[PDB]
Amino acid sequence: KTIKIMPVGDSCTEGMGGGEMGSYRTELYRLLTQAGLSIDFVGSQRSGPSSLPDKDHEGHSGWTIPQIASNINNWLNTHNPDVVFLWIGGNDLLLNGNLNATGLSNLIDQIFTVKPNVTLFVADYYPWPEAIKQYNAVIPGIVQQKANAGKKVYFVKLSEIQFDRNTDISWDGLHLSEIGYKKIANIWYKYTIDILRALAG
Amino acid sequence: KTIKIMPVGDSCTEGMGGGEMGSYRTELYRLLTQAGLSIDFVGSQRSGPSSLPDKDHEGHSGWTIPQIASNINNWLNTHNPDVVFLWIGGNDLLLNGNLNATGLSNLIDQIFTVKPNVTLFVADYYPWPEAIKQYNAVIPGIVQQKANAGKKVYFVKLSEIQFDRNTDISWDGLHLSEIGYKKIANIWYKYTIDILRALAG
Ligand SMILES: [Ca+2]
Ligand SMILES: [Ca+2]
Repeated sequence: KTIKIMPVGDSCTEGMGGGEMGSYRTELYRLLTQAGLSIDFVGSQRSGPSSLPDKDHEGHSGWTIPQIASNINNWLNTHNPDVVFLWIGGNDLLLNGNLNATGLSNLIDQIFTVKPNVTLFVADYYPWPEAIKQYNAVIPGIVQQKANAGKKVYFVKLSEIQFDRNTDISWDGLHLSEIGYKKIANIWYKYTIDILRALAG
Repeated sequence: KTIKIMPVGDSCTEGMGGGEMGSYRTELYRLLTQAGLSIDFVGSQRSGPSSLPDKDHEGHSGWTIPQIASNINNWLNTHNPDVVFLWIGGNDLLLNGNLNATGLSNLIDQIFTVKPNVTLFVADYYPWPEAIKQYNAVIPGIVQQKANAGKKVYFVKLSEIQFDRNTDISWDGLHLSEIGYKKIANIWYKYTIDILRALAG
């Protein structure tokens, strides 16, 4: 079965930094395809290097949780994904001075309200800037609460990256380099492959 | 008549910096629509803020003249634009150490070979980094040579921007801010509106 996956997020999903606006999608598409899966990335945005065959996504540079929440019902209905890769909330902290634990929790609930049968992955951030660790701390507990209730939501610990600022951060000093995005892609793979293979089988 | 316009370029067209990957397209779409024109931006990329109704383009962050040349025949045939807004070559200088006057000249010729009836606008750059001025210098003469021969190619002097590094450059120190992109949009408008109104009428 072809699996429709909607990458939803901020500039880390749209792909600012290195990698020609492919984010982790370039390498992850490779890994999932090599694993024998048929993947359709879905979303209305389109960006990436020439090498990425499927450049569709819902990554929006600059966006916060409530901005995603304001539009995601439409995106879900338009694209009807089987799986959502959600990576969001850094801008709530860094742009809005909000640790938005409640917003994230509510957004997860909202996604399942609109698409009850979807499988949802929720990521934390690589540890840069240092301040983001404060937000990373709250995410595993939020996800675990929903999972314990029977929701198909799973945590992707991107913060387990073997982080090296001299290789993994782009020329802009904030966003990931191509190498950093490859490391991130490998962590998505680690945390998603077994569930994806089950959905495909 | 609806005018199909294909924005072709590098990160300055894709929209790195400020403005949520809308580049000059956000403000220029407004200005052209306010002027009474029906504009369809065309291209396979899609990015921009929620406010931009038409987010299609062929801006590719990181790309050089030969990379554009390698693919533009396909883009032209796929999208069949009436007008091309070409803004390219900064990366040839800054990434490849090539002042690519010959590449630009050949790319202009190539565009008309594939689409003889197209109208082409060719831009120089805002003067940042300082080094880009060396490339800006060569562009007007290349365009004028082709125009004198009867080609529908026109120079857009983006370098006439009233440049203020404290307002016009984004947090990354290289790409334009939202304000900078608005200034650029106004210069595109200045140099294109009369020709566009004629094409529409
Ligand atoms: Ca797709
Ligand atoms: Ca369009």
